[PDB]
Amino acid sequence: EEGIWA
Amino acid sequence: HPVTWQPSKEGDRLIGRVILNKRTTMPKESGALLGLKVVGGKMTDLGRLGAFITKVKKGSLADVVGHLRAGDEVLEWNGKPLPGATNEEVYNIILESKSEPQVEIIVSR
Repeated sequence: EEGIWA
Repeated sequence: HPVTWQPSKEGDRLIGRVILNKRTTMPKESGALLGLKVVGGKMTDLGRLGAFITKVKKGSLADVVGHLRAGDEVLEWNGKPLPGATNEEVYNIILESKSEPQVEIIVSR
């Protein structure tokens, strides 16, 4: 479960 | 510049302000973005969507200047209100801020 790389 | 935590709007929580910079030059090496991976569109038991940190690179800015861990809920990204935005929403928010040399994220513990 991921979304954006920060 | 360390981070600070002030009383929430309910007086029963602590909402701090975290400022991260995508300079990519942490003591570790170069990194990639700021220092932590975030998620979007996480429908909680309240009925609203938000953002959660999937992971944090020990040593990155987010760790040294941010000081957070995977699981924290960021209700604010780049001074923008995320509450109510889904995965696709946050995507635009963060991405748009991924180009900026500085970022301001807030969480709730």
